[PDB]
Amino acid sequence: QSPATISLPQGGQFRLSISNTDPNMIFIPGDKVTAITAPGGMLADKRLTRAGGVLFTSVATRTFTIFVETARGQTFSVVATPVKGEGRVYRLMSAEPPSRPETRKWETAQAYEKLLISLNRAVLTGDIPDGYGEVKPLSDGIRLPGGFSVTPLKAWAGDQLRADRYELRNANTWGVALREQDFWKPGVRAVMFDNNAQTLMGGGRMTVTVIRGNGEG
Amino acid sequence: QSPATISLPQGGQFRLSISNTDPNMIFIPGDKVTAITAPGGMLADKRLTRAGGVLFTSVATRTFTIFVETARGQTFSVVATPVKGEGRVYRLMSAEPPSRPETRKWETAQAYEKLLISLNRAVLTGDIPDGYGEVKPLSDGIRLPGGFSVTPLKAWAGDQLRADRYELRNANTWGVALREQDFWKPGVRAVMFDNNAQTLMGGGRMTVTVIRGNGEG
Amino acid sequence: QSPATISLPQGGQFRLSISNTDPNMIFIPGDKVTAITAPGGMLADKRLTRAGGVLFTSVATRTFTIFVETARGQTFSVVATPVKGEGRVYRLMSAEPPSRPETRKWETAQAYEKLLISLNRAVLTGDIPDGYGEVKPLSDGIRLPGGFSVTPLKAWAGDQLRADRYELRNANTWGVALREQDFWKPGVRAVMFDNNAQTLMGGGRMTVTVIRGNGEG
Amino acid sequence: RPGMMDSQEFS
Amino acid sequence: RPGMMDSQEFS
Amino acid sequence: NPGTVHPQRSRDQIATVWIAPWVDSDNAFHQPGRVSFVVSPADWVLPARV
Amino acid sequence: NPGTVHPQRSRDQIATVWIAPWVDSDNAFHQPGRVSFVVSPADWVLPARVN
Amino acid sequence: TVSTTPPVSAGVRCDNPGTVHPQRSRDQIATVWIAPWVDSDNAFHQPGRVSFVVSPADWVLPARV
Repeated sequence: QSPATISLPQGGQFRLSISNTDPNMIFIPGDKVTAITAPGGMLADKRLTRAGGVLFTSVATRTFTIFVETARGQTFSVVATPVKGEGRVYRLMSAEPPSRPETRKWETAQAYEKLLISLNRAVLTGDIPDGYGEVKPLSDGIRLPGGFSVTPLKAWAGDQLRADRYELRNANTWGVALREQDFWKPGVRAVMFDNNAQTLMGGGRMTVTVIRGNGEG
Repeated sequence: QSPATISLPQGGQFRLSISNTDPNMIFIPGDKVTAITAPGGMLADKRLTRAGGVLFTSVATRTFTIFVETARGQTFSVVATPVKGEGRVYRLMSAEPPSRPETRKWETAQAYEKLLISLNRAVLTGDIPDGYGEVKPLSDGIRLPGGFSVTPLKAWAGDQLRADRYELRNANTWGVALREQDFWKPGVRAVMFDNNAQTLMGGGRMTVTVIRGNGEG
Repeated sequence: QSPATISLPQGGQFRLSISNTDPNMIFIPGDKVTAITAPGGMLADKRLTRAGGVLFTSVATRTFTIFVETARGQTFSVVATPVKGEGRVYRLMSAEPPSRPETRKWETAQAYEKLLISLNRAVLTGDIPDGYGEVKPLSDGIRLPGGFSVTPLKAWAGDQLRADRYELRNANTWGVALREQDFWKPGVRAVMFDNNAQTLMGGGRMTVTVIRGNGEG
Repeated sequence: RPGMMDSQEFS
Repeated sequence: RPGMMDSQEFS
Repeated sequence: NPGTVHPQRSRDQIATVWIAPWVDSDNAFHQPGRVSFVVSPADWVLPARV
Repeated sequence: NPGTVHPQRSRDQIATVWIAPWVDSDNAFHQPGRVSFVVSPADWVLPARVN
Repeated sequence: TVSTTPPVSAGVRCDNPGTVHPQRSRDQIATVWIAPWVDSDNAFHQPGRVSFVVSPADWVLPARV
């Protein structure tokens, strides 16, 4: 089994299922939960982990609303239905990137093309910068030209820059030569191909790292 | 599922349902609520939240008016009718934005790129920077495509870069198209067409500035 | 007989049997478990073990969910169904590895071997190390197989080693095969064919660097 | 405890 | 103590 | 009156420089393209009157 | 004879990013261009056979 | 000053010596054979051939047809 990811905005409210006898956990991929509030006499016990998540146990039977609050400045409400069963794990993905003034200092301290290079090498290798945090990928973030389809995989955001990885599939039988520029949409800032490819044969499986301005447009 | 964004004017009244059994939340993007006022004995508990947020729980069964005052002298009114059900989140927004922040370009360019740019600009202006002093123009500094004739005009040199200006002369009497890449000679750093004209005709006499490397290695 | 290796994702749930009469052990290779949480009054005793290990004994007779948190911010869930029998060991493993450590070559080579290598490299580059200075090439420094003609080119010498480069010339007009061992003369330390070519044909003019011993004894 | 909610602020 | 939990924090 | 005519502002001058491909300390190869900069700021102008 | 082998020395891997138009701090437009970097460096490949 | 590695390649649809997908060049490998020798602990060493890289690689813009 894998944790369930729901991706609510800062205004999001999600009807999930909570357990009764055994404890449950909700954690933020990129933020540390600091407070959690529920109707009085509903949450039996709560504990904060070192990683930054929250372990809570609900002994009540009525459906209730819980608010979770993080350190970077974030608040997500979830509606829990108490059912008898095993504990459940939820991955509360952000969906609207958080504000991180400490990250902006590192982002702006250095040059620009260098910063683009760095953020891209990292996406390629997997060594994500310390300030960057996992955010919901943009469903439609790049121009799709003439027969490609896209699906989203991962996304990392700081303050002024984003980063997305998009799996491209070529529906067209004929192989299509692709140039980075085709993909430009207003608000993107670099398009790089992992496997440097002059052309993509049909049935292609090529991922492309595109970065955008955070909140721009 | 998503916060109910409500842009009401200052002193505005918005009638909205609230839940009498579960906590409700009101937040203003970019503002921190300072105080909340309601008829005495209507809202039992009120709590500040990360950033600007008010989590209130009301056991009342009658419609009542509640005033919220933020940290930038904004006051909004809300008419709340309690109803059995889920807690409701409301994103309070200003009507007409009071001010427009002009965001400065955060982007900074590479040092070498700036050095080339400044010199080219200075030569064009005619002001010659302190380090630079006048010397002899190089006899052949550029590639001459299509019968062009180059006459040395002016030059200045300095510790790490040197500049030469040559006047192009066209003897072709044909419509030519300029591409700065044609004028490349092993050892050139940049080429500037003073008049930004794409095509030169017969007697097209554009003057081009080329910065090479003094102390070339 | 062998630990049950189980690679579940972060926040993963794995249902596994545990013994209600004997202690059970969970360990993560390369990680040290920091904390273990279970429904209150299910796991009677929990003990840290050398490295990262948790020995737990549960008298319960009902299935329950147990959370384990390691020292690198990893949290895994396990659904345990107690059963009469032997204690069970479980090797918890991460799903997709977060980082790749590039192990440096620990191997170090002999000092004399390095000394020969550095000099050969320097001569090839043409940079001559500080100690070394130019002198006369030795008249006959190598064995000449199959009609080869050697012309002294260059040499440099230093306190403990000396170097000579000779140009080979082939007068055979036959296809010859080079083996550096042929060019051995009583007193040679190393022979390098600058062009790494196995066979020289007629007029095969490879240049070979030989380091002998200055101050030979 | 009427209308009282459980608000635990973690350090 | 129902709904309660039990957590050891190994050093 | 040469004076008292609605004044307009003039046009800025834009100049393009092409940077030769180069490499940097972290061994990245840079192909910038053309950079456009404004040599002169704008100035006021009273239109000619017919 | 000891078992002779030929050095391999696999090449590098290059990834190129395309930079979309941007205006800098000092107000100079930068038209589209590109920067290239070496993802994984080169290295000697251990032999599979020694015959 | 920064290095300038590529001389302009041999001289939709723009013929630019620049803006061509760059490749990296090949490292140069040189082999040295060590003469059999002995050491202080009286061990006799027969190393074989040692291969080293004299020059690191450099960038190159392919020639365009």
